[PDB]
Amino acid sequence: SHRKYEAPRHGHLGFLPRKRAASIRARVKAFPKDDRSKPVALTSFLGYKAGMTTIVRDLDRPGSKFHKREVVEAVTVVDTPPVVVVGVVGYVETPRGLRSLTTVWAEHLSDEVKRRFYKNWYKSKKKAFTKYSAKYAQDGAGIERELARIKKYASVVRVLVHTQIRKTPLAQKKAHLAEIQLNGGSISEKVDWAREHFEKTVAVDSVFEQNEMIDAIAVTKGHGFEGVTHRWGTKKLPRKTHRGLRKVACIGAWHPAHVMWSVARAGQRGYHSRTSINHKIYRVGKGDDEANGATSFDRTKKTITPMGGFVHYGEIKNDFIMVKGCIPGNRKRIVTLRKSLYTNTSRKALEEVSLKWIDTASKFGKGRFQTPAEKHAFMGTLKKDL
Amino acid sequence: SGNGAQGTKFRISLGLPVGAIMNCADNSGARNLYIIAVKGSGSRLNRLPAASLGDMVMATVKKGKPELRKKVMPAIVVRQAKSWRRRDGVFLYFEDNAGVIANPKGEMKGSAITGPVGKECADLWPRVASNSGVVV
Amino acid sequence: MKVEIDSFSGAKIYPGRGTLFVRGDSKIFRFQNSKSASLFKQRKNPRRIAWT
RNA sequence: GCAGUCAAGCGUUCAUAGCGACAUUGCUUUUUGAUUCUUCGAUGUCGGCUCUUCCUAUCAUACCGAAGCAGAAUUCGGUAAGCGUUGGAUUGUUCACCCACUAAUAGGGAACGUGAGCUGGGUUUAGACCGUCGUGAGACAGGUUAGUUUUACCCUACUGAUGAAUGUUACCGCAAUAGUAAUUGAACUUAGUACGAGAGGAACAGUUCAUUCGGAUAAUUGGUUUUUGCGGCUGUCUGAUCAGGCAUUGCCGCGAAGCUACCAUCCGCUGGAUUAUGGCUGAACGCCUCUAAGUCAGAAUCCAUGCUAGAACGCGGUGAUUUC
RNA sequence: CUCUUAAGGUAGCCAAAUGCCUCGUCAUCUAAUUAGUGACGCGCAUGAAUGGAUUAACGAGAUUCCCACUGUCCCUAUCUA
RNA sequence: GUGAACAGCCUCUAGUUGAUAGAAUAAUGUAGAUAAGGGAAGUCGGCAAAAUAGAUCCGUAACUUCGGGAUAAGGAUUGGC
Ligand SMILES: NC[C@@H]1O[C@H](O[C@H]2[C@@H](O)[C@H](O[C@@H]3[C@@H](O)[C@H](N)C[C@H](N)[C@H]3O[C@H]3O[C@H](CO)[C@@H](O)[C@H](O)[C@H]3N)O[C@@H]2CO)[C@H](N)[C@@H](O)[C@@H]1O
Ligand SMILES: NC[C@@H]1O[C@H](O[C@H]2[C@@H](O)[C@H](O[C@@H]3[C@@H](O)[C@H](N)C[C@H](N)[C@H]3O[C@H]3O[C@H](CO)[C@@H](O)[C@H](O)[C@H]3N)O[C@@H]2CO)[C@H](N)[C@@H](O)[C@@H]1O
Ligand SMILES: NC[C@@H]1O[C@H](O[C@H]2[C@@H](O)[C@H](O[C@@H]3[C@@H](O)[C@H](N)C[C@H](N)[C@H]3O[C@H]3O[C@H](CO)[C@@H](O)[C@H](O)[C@H]3N)O[C@@H]2CO)[C@H](N)[C@@H](O)[C@@H]1O
Ligand SMILES: NC[C@@H]1O[C@H](O[C@H]2[C@@H](O)[C@H](O[C@@H]3[C@@H](O)[C@H](N)C[C@H](N)[C@H]3O[C@H]3O[C@H](CO)[C@@H](O)[C@H](O)[C@H]3N)O[C@@H]2CO)[C@H](N)[C@@H](O)[C@@H]1O
Ligand SMILES: NC[C@@H]1O[C@H](O[C@H]2[C@@H](O)[C@H](O[C@@H]3[C@@H](O)[C@H](N)C[C@H](N)[C@H]3O[C@H]3O[C@H](CO)[C@@H](O)[C@H](O)[C@H]3N)O[C@@H]2CO)[C@H](N)[C@@H](O)[C@@H]1O
Ligand SMILES: [Mg+2]
Ligand SMILES: [Mg+2]
Ligand SMILES: [Mg+2]
Ligand SMILES: [Mg+2]
Ligand SMILES: [Mg+2]
Ligand SMILES: [Mg+2]
Ligand SMILES: [Mg+2]
Ligand SMILES: [Mg+2]
Ligand SMILES: [Mg+2]
Ligand SMILES: [Mg+2]
Ligand SMILES: [Mg+2]
Ligand SMILES: [Mg+2]
Ligand SMILES: [Mg+2]
Ligand SMILES: [Mg+2]
Ligand SMILES: [Mg+2]
Ligand SMILES: [Mg+2]
Ligand SMILES: [Mg+2]
Ligand SMILES: [Mg+2]
Ligand SMILES: [Mg+2]
Ligand SMILES: [Mg+2]
Ligand SMILES: [Mg+2]
Ligand SMILES: [Mg+2]
Ligand SMILES: [Mg+2]
Ligand SMILES: [Mg+2]
Ligand SMILES: [Mg+2]
Ligand SMILES: [Mg+2]
Ligand SMILES: [Mg+2]
Ligand SMILES: [Mg+2]
Ligand SMILES: [Mg+2]
Ligand SMILES: [Mg+2]
Ligand SMILES: [Mg+2]
Ligand SMILES: [Mg+2]
Ligand SMILES: [Mg+2]
Ligand SMILES: [Mg+2]
Ligand SMILES: [Mg+2]
Ligand SMILES: [Mg+2]
Ligand SMILES: [Mg+2]
Ligand SMILES: [Mg+2]
Ligand SMILES: [Mg+2]
Ligand SMILES: [Mg+2]
Ligand SMILES: [Mg+2]
Ligand SMILES: [Mg+2]
Ligand SMILES: [Mg+2]
Ligand SMILES: [Mg+2]
Ligand SMILES: [Mg+2]
Ligand SMILES: [Mg+2]
Ligand SMILES: [Mg+2]
Ligand SMILES: [Mg+2]
Ligand SMILES: [Mg+2]
Ligand SMILES: [Mg+2]
Ligand SMILES: [Mg+2]
Ligand SMILES: [Mg+2]
Ligand SMILES: [Mg+2]
Ligand SMILES: [Mg+2]
Ligand SMILES: [Mg+2]
Ligand SMILES: [Mg+2]
Ligand SMILES: [Mg+2]
Ligand SMILES: [Mg+2]
Ligand SMILES: [Mg+2]
Ligand SMILES: [Mg+2]
Ligand SMILES: [Mg+2]
Ligand SMILES: [Mg+2]
Ligand SMILES: [Mg+2]
Ligand SMILES: [Mg+2]
Ligand SMILES: [Mg+2]
Ligand SMILES: [Mg+2]
Ligand SMILES: [Mg+2]
Ligand SMILES: [Mg+2]
Ligand SMILES: [Mg+2]
Ligand SMILES: [Mg+2]
Ligand SMILES: [Mg+2]
Ligand SMILES: [Mg+2]
Ligand SMILES: [Mg+2]
Ligand SMILES: [Mg+2]
Ligand SMILES: [Mg+2]
Ligand SMILES: [Mg+2]
Ligand SMILES: [Mg+2]
Ligand SMILES: [Mg+2]
Ligand SMILES: [Mg+2]
Ligand SMILES: [Mg+2]
Ligand SMILES: [Mg+2]
Ligand SMILES: [Mg+2]
Ligand SMILES: [Mg+2]
Ligand SMILES: [Mg+2]
Ligand SMILES: [Mg+2]
Ligand SMILES: [Mg+2]
Ligand SMILES: [Mg+2]
Ligand SMILES: [Mg+2]
Ligand SMILES: [Mg+2]
Ligand SMILES: [Mg+2]
Ligand SMILES: [Mg+2]
Ligand SMILES: [Mg+2]
Ligand SMILES: [Mg+2]
Ligand SMILES: [Mg+2]
Ligand SMILES: [Mg+2]
Ligand SMILES: [Mg+2]
Ligand SMILES: [Mg+2]
Ligand SMILES: [Mg+2]
Ligand SMILES: [Mg+2]
Ligand SMILES: [Mg+2]
Ligand SMILES: [Mg+2]
Ligand SMILES: [Mg+2]
Ligand SMILES: [Mg+2]
Ligand SMILES: [Mg+2]
Ligand SMILES: [Mg+2]
Ligand SMILES: [Mg+2]
Ligand SMILES: [Mg+2]
Ligand SMILES: [Mg+2]
Ligand SMILES: [Mg+2]
Ligand SMILES: [Mg+2]
Ligand SMILES: [Mg+2]
Ligand SMILES: [Mg+2]
Ligand SMILES: [Mg+2]
Ligand SMILES: [Mg+2]
Ligand SMILES: [Mg+2]
Ligand SMILES: [Mg+2]
Ligand SMILES: [Mg+2]
Ligand SMILES: [Mg+2]
Ligand SMILES: [Mg+2]
Ligand SMILES: [Mg+2]
Ligand SMILES: [Mg+2]
Ligand SMILES: [Mg+2]
Ligand SMILES: [Mg+2]
Ligand SMILES: [Mg+2]
Ligand SMILES: [Mg+2]
Ligand SMILES: [Mg+2]
Ligand SMILES: [Mg+2]
Ligand SMILES: [Mg+2]
Ligand SMILES: [Mg+2]
Ligand SMILES: [Mg+2]
Ligand SMILES: [Mg+2]
Ligand SMILES: [Mg+2]
Ligand SMILES: [Mg+2]
Ligand SMILES: [Mg+2]
Ligand SMILES: [Mg+2]
Ligand SMILES: [Mg+2]
Ligand SMILES: [Mg+2]
Ligand SMILES: [Mg+2]
Ligand SMILES: [Mg+2]
Ligand SMILES: [Mg+2]
Ligand SMILES: [Mg+2]
Ligand SMILES: [Mg+2]
Ligand SMILES: [Mg+2]
Ligand SMILES: [Mg+2]
Ligand SMILES: [Mg+2]
Ligand SMILES: [Mg+2]
Ligand SMILES: [Mg+2]
Ligand SMILES: [Mg+2]
Ligand SMILES: [Mg+2]
Ligand SMILES: [Mg+2]
Repeated sequence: SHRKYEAPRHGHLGFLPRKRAASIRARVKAFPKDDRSKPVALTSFLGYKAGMTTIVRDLDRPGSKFHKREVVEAVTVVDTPPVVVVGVVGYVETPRGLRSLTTVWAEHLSDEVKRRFYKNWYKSKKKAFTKYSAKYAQDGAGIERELARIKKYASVVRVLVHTQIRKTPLAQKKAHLAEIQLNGGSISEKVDWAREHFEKTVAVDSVFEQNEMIDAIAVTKGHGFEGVTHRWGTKKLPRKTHRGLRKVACIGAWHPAHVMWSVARAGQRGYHSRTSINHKIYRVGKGDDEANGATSFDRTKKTITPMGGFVHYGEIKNDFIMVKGCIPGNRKRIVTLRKSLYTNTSRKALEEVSLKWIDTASKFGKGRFQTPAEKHAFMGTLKKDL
Repeated sequence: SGNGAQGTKFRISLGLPVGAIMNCADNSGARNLYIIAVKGSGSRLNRLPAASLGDMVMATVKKGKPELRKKVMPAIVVRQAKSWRRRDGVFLYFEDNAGVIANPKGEMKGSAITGPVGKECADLWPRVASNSGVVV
Repeated sequence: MKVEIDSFSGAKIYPGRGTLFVRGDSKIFRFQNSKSASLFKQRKNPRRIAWT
């Protein structure tokens, strides 16, 4: 009868249905528009969320109170060792959609990938790609014919690549396999760049650069079955109410005589797939470099990994993308960094950043020290270390 | 904030909902400032409009000169007890909540402000910044 | 950027972490964690707190 | 309740900028009646709270046309229901009234939405007081006070969760269909400029923020503490010690981790096509005319892009396919 | 002076648990008060053991405000059985 | 034993160890807790909850049937040796 007062509804019907995602690697449903006038490169990348730290930098925002001033900012670090190209996929346009024409695999597949094709690896006989590798052993032909079959036909080309997860601190030995679109020029040069990179390895620096705006594709952290109050953000009911206050009072009007798709209901929360955009790269980390957490301004030699390591993760021993703010999904989860879908000037988007300082103190509790060196200074000498 | 603002005000946490009584920090002769409205505020069903430091509220005086009581007047929050966080990243806060009587322009009924004032409030209201002692 | 120092313990306060109290007399106090600050609020004595 | 038509009259002049008498044609069903078809082997009866969705007779916001539009403000109107439409004092109230903020504080529907959703203040049992009426018992739409708010485990619907079968198993993919989302404000500047005698006093472009909303997230700050992790305290118990037990976690301080907060941080896309409208060329009608043919521009709109799910009877590529 | 029917509301009290009009009017309290209190009273329809007025103390009676207090609320979060 | 105390808490004697049991630890409950800043803005109404609390000293208003009101109000103290 026309609700007494107006307020906007609860929750965004565009994120329906709210269910557990169909896989833990979230999908890249869109790739950047191909400009074939450029060299062939990847449009995305695989990594693992390590955790977060803080950052101090001077803001370049002329006209803002904080212009030419020091700000702190939260940043997530993504552990992103390089990827190895095991294959190439042709895609052909049809009146019913994009279709996959052929797939070609490199002759030798890392055991980390082969691990992905098996539910029980230890007791399997690991028949792998074993008969497929004969296609190389026959000198040519069957690989080359399909390789050209792609050139002759495919409109889009993608490389299958997989993470080296042994380089990664996680216990999981099953690597992660993914299709990445090749946005350089000329489908021929694309497939050529592909096979020349078979069994080879590609690094983050080839894809992203500092200050670049990037998007994060990840499955959000699962919370399981949730009441309406915190799943949809409904008002709590009063204390006086029989049979519980965490509900929604009237789930529906008498007509229609069905409760409706648009109404808040208890159920699964989290473990949804999310495409989150417009995160700026504050750092492209350097695997081998020992200045990983250093700065021109703060020259102390230290790595990006905090004290006590990244909680629930490990240490960053590979190249890392340090992106501003926060990102969907939780630590240890495969995540997909994808370069931006649209050319964005903004102002915020084009600002170049250079960090003054990176927090390396422990996240396992409130750290007072940056390097174990700096600790020995303040602490002095203890009964330990006699 | 209010109107008569000099520049912008970045968002800061809200400690002073409607019904709050803050100390009056000027020499106007008012002691209480009891906040009945918040000028800048938006609207949401059942949300109490709440002021932070540098906001211009509307208030009444519950303790002070009788000439000053039983009527509605502007005010400006000089200090807030709830912690907010500056863009530099410190979380800070004052020992009490305080305000000063103003006029719609921001010209203060007071000629002096006893006690500290956050830079936010000062940078936003020059007439407050003039009359004030130590800032932040 | 400037490392400050806990007005109670004497610990190094890096940017971000910790709180800043402003007493009514305008004297400023910085705490590196909710522990120190609490001790201060409990009116404890940093000269008698062993780890300070 | 809402709106037409005629146009005497109003509006200095001047029917129609804005209005409008006498009449007269209507719509509407959030008014009240009229009626008594349905339900009396029972459809829970006011208001509120909560939540969703629809209507448009638009309060704001986008784009416009008109003015008795100089500017500023205002008023009339078109496309518009896309988006929003608040916080309190008294009252059971709906209603009313006031204070206040605000872009604005528009009106309505959904069994006068919503009681196995609440609440039960009101109304409407049985106790009781008063006033009025009655010889009396008792009465009143009069005032007052106290007065039990039951059941879901079925079906459906909704939310989320599995799954037989389409050789087996496994990996990478497609995308039909469905859903979709961001709103609004301020400051600086333009500019004390335009316009005006003056008093006054804009806007586009540019910049910084903000608001409501939404999705994440936990570096930080805060919250939480059976980490019963360290410490401290009471009483009693173990002869003392050391170390402990019991007081439904005995109590206090700190307390990681996890969870979590506009009480914390981050993020929130791009085109095409249209509406009203203004126009081009241009007939009808040798003129004229945005319009008849043709066509340009053009909105908080539409369709996409982007985002979510993936048809468990939609599909593509691929790997490996049994010996006591 | 009249009048029907015997008299014709005295002392007091009042928008009162009694007032229709009614959210009476004035003052007070509040930013705002159909609330409260103090007044006023041709009082629809107060009023004298059908008891009237007052009243200390008492009250799981009804009512208003103040200080304190607080998750009642802003606006929700976490913990244990 | 602690204490004003047949209080509450722990204990000797004595009696019990009986109340289907195993695994987990979602939502919603029932019961028990704590919350930053604001402090009744919530609501018919502070409903619920929170705050107060023992003892010693100090101080204690109007009104009053002189008996009260009164623990009014307001403050300070509190271990151990
Ligand atoms: N007030 C917000 C909106 O203002 C609109 O109109 C407002 C404007 O016309 C006017 O505001 C002007 C503004 O136009 C202009 N671009 C900036 C100027 N500072 C504002 O007006 C100013 O008036 C005085 C004197 O200049 C200033 O001191 C004061 O700070 C400011 N309020 O004041 C009006 C009243 O606020 C509409 N009334 C309405 O949409 C809404 O009220
Ligand atoms: N307030 C400062 C500036 O002043 C502006 O000035 C506006 C106001 O002074 C005035 O706007 C009025 C407003 O006062 C009133 N409260 C509502 C009314 N519908 C508005 O009307 C105006 O705006 C609407 C919507 O944009 C238009 O459709 C209408 O044609 C126009 N006259 O007219 C101006 C717009 O035509 C705006 N308030 C604001 O956006 C701007 O920043
Ligand atoms: N941020 C400034 C203020 O907020 C808004 O400003 C917005 C506008 O200037 C502009 O927003 C446009 C809007 O003008 C236009 N009329 C509608 C459009 N949807 C908006 O755009 C927005 O949505 C679209 C998708 O629809 C996105 O592609 C776009 O990135 C997004 N900014 O970008 C700003 C932020 O979105 C209000 N229009 C106004 O109150 C004021 O300008
Ligand atoms: N204009 C393109 C770029 O993106 C921005 O512009 C975005 C919006 O501000 C802009 O808004 C335009 C509006 O200006 C123009 N006059 C009309 C146009 N339909 C609007 O765009 C939006 O309109 C509605 C919004 O719901 C949508 O239906 C539409 O798809 C959307 N593009 O549409 C753009 C998105 O396509 C900024 N202007 C700037 O970053 C840059 O110019
Ligand atoms: N009377 C005090 C006694 O000690 C205890 O009571 C003390 C504490 O339990 C109680 O703590 C309350 C807490 O329960 C309640 N839910 C919140 C409240 N803020 C706390 O109280 C304290 O709060 C802060 C300091 O933390 C101060 O601002 C405040 O003045 C102080 N009373 O404060 C009480 C003292 O006022 C036991 N409840 C009991 O033994 C007994 O009541
Ligand atoms: Mg409405
Ligand atoms: Mg309703
Ligand atoms: Mg809506
Ligand atoms: Mg897709
Ligand atoms: Mg796509
Ligand atoms: Mg090879
Ligand atoms: Mg490993
Ligand atoms: Mg290793
Ligand atoms: Mg490990
Ligand atoms: Mg590059
Ligand atoms: Mg869990
Ligand atoms: Mg929960
Ligand atoms: Mg919420
Ligand atoms: Mg009940
Ligand atoms: Mg609810
Ligand atoms: Mg470009
Ligand atoms: Mg941590
Ligand atoms: Mg040690
Ligand atoms: Mg003073
Ligand atoms: Mg003085
Ligand atoms: Mg003085
Ligand atoms: Mg606003
Ligand atoms: Mg408001
Ligand atoms: Mg409410
Ligand atoms: Mg001075
Ligand atoms: Mg000064
Ligand atoms: Mg903490
Ligand atoms: Mg109507
Ligand atoms: Mg005339
Ligand atoms: Mg004329
Ligand atoms: Mg009527
Ligand atoms: Mg009938
Ligand atoms: Mg009938
Ligand atoms: Mg029946
Ligand atoms: Mg019946
Ligand atoms: Mg029935
Ligand atoms: Mg029914
Ligand atoms: Mg019943
Ligand atoms: Mg009825
Ligand atoms: Mg219309
Ligand atoms: Mg209009
Ligand atoms: Mg209006
Ligand atoms: Mg004229
Ligand atoms: Mg005007
Ligand atoms: Mg106006
Ligand atoms: Mg009209
Ligand atoms: Mg709508
Ligand atoms: Mg209202
Ligand atoms: Mg209310
Ligand atoms: Mg009310
Ligand atoms: Mg009126
Ligand atoms: Mg209205
Ligand atoms: Mg109206
Ligand atoms: Mg019915
Ligand atoms: Mg009806
Ligand atoms: Mg009904
Ligand atoms: Mg029902
Ligand atoms: Mg019921
Ligand atoms: Mg009801
Ligand atoms: Mg009832
Ligand atoms: Mg009822
Ligand atoms: Mg009834
Ligand atoms: Mg009764
Ligand atoms: Mg009688
Ligand atoms: Mg009753
Ligand atoms: Mg009652
Ligand atoms: Mg009772
Ligand atoms: Mg009742
Ligand atoms: Mg019963
Ligand atoms: Mg039930
Ligand atoms: Mg049953
Ligand atoms: Mg599987
Ligand atoms: Mg797949
Ligand atoms: Mg100027
Ligand atoms: Mg001037
Ligand atoms: Mg001039
Ligand atoms: Mg003139
Ligand atoms: Mg001039
Ligand atoms: Mg502009
Ligand atoms: Mg602009
Ligand atoms: Mg959240
Ligand atoms: Mg504890
Ligand atoms: Mg022993
Ligand atoms: Mg013991
Ligand atoms: Mg025992
Ligand atoms: Mg107990
Ligand atoms: Mg016991
Ligand atoms: Mg214990
Ligand atoms: Mg704590
Ligand atoms: Mg914590
Ligand atoms: Mg945005
Ligand atoms: Mg934002
Ligand atoms: Mg998007
Ligand atoms: Mg795009
Ligand atoms: Mg266009
Ligand atoms: Mg022409
Ligand atoms: Mg046209
Ligand atoms: Mg045509
Ligand atoms: Mg024609
Ligand atoms: Mg066109
Ligand atoms: Mg839009
Ligand atoms: Mg699929
Ligand atoms: Mg399928
Ligand atoms: Mg279907
Ligand atoms: Mg079939
Ligand atoms: Mg086939
Ligand atoms: Mg008389
Ligand atoms: Mg009489
Ligand atoms: Mg007499
Ligand atoms: Mg007498
Ligand atoms: Mg009377
Ligand atoms: Mg009354
Ligand atoms: Mg009396
Ligand atoms: Mg009465
Ligand atoms: Mg009241
Ligand atoms: Mg009154
Ligand atoms: Mg009275
Ligand atoms: Mg009278
Ligand atoms: Mg009389
Ligand atoms: Mg009368
Ligand atoms: Mg009588
Ligand atoms: Mg008698
Ligand atoms: Mg008698
Ligand atoms: Mg009587
Ligand atoms: Mg009596
Ligand atoms: Mg009493
Ligand atoms: Mg009592
Ligand atoms: Mg009482
Ligand atoms: Mg009582
Ligand atoms: Mg609590
Ligand atoms: Mg004793
Ligand atoms: Mg005992
Ligand atoms: Mg049993
Ligand atoms: Mg069990
Ligand atoms: Mg529970
Ligand atoms: Mg409970
Ligand atoms: Mg505690
Ligand atoms: Mg609180
Ligand atoms: Mg507190
Ligand atoms: Mg208080
Ligand atoms: Mg209240
Ligand atoms: Mg109230
Ligand atoms: Mg009320
Ligand atoms: Mg109670
Ligand atoms: Mg409690
Ligand atoms: Mg004494
Ligand atoms: Mg005497
Ligand atoms: Mg006392
Ligand atoms: Mg007393
Ligand atoms: Mg002593």
